[PDB]
Amino acid sequence: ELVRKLIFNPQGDREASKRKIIKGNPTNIFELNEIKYSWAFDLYKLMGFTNFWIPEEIQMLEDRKQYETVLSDYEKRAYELVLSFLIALDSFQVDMLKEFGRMITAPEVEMAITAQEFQESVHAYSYQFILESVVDPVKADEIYNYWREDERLLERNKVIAELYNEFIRKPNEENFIKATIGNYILESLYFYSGFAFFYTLGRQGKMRNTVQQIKYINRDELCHVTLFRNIINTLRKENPELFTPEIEKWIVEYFKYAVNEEIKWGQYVTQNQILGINDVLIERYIKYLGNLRITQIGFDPIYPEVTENPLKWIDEFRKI
Amino acid sequence: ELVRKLIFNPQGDREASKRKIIKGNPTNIFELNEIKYSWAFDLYKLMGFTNFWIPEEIQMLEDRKQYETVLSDYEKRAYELVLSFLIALDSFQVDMLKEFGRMITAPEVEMAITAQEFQESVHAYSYQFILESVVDPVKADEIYNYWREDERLLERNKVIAELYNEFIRKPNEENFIKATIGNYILESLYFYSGFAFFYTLGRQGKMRNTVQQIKYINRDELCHVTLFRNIINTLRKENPELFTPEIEKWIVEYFKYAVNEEIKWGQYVTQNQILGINDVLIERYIKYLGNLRITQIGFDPIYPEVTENPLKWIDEFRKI
Ligand SMILES: [Fe+3]
Ligand SMILES: [Fe+3]
Repeated sequence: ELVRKLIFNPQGDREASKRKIIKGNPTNIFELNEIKYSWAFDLYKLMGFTNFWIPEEIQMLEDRKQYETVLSDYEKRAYELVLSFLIALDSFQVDMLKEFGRMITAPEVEMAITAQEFQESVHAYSYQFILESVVDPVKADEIYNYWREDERLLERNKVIAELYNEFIRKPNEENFIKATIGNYILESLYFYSGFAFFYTLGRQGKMRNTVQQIKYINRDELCHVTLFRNIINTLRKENPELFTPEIEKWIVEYFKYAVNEEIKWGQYVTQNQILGINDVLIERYIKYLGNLRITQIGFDPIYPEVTENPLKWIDEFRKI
Repeated sequence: ELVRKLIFNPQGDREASKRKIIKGNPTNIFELNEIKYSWAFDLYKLMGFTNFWIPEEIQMLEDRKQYETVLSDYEKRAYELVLSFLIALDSFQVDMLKEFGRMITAPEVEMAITAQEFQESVHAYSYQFILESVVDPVKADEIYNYWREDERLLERNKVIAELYNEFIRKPNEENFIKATIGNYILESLYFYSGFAFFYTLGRQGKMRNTVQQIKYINRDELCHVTLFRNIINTLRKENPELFTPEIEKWIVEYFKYAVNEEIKWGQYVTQNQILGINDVLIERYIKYLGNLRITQIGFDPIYPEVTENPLKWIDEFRKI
């Protein structure tokens, strides 16, 4: 079991050089005059100060009209499904990041995760503002609760939980790597059917207010992916005993599964009824994301057939 | 034992009205369209958006000079002791607030605590910036590590930990109320010898840069005290079985002890060698704070002899 560190360890190492992501021997004073993990402190500053944003300073005068009239029945169904799921995801994230933060022994990394946890809270605030602004009170509740109706949404949610619940029940080193990899996958993939969709509506001038909110959320998710990419790669070097062949295998499995499921969710939401998104065009996106993120944490591409981002336009569109 | 909630509960209550601070039955989706605890959501917005601040946007060109020359040997000793302790406190806070947040079943309250945890991270950043700006690299390390030299500081730290460690080891309902009350006390009292001191130097135009940083930190601590005052009072109404006479007694004890110790720390730091602070004038401050905060959580004044703030000038000086 990963023994959760005492609030203060007077027998703790003074040398910042002796810090470890996990299983270190810190004082648990945030001795930030010496930083071992420069990327953790930089990412704290970027998430906490540089990229700071206020969801209510984004004006939402247009979208309530476009929803009521201009949007098709299929476009409203998607909007509902995507926002319901992203509300689920960010909710799981604010809660699970408290688990990671309390197990990590490097103060600069703990700081980066506190900043991440806060950004996840701002997202929860952004979605509440989107629904308060765009739709009516009953519809807003319905969207928050759309897992209660839709089995493909409910199962999406129970699945993401299960992997996080393994670590909470059995807080061992194996279930920590799993939970960490799951966090990276959730941040890597599970936002991007949703992001691609909203950026599609925005390409033809639909829900450009919601899309503004999304650009800010998506800027945050890149930093989060960047934070956990560094954490996984640093855990490789510092704890190679934990990356057994059984784990190295399991990582490739879940990543392939996750790419598969995100694609299908992308298809169940759109269904070729959205002017810009094809059931095929979803694949080449999620497949390119999978390769990008799994190779970035030191693996072989899991879909070598794909070696090009189909939606390259996004990278310029998403920008602020 | 307070069973830490699963990541997702499909058997969770839909009705925001059924939420509890602890031992509720939530879905753990942040259903923020309905808010039971209006004060929690307001405080989130105030801490997260309204009161947002960047420590590095405060200029620190003056204090490095005033430290090197203008400051007495006693004034430098105090500066060192106070900052070392506040670094300890805010470090304990970022870590312990992850414990509270993961045990609380009301999403709006969990949100407020995430915002609090983030503000605690910004304080850790502020102190690192103060020491990077004001003093030299060896002195900066020495101040971070001044518990290693000074037994009155080391014991101050081990004591605050012990009460938080009780709950982490034995996460039962009794040790939760204790930890919660300890958090309120730490936020109520333990900052204010430090704040009074810095605001004293600032009254005679000493370390006005450090004092700017402190005003922002102190604005945050008022919201934190306000957040946990509401949490304790809501816990009284919702869980009166937990406020046994044994607990109601223990609360009055620790609060009197805490007022006593903060006063002494105030005296060990200053020692009547600081132009504005008397060993007596410390008492009437901490005694007035004690009464203010313990009555605000529904108790009888613990020092009826005192019924006036000696340093009323602070309330206008601390303002931004
Ligand atoms: Fe995220
Ligand atoms: Fe605080």
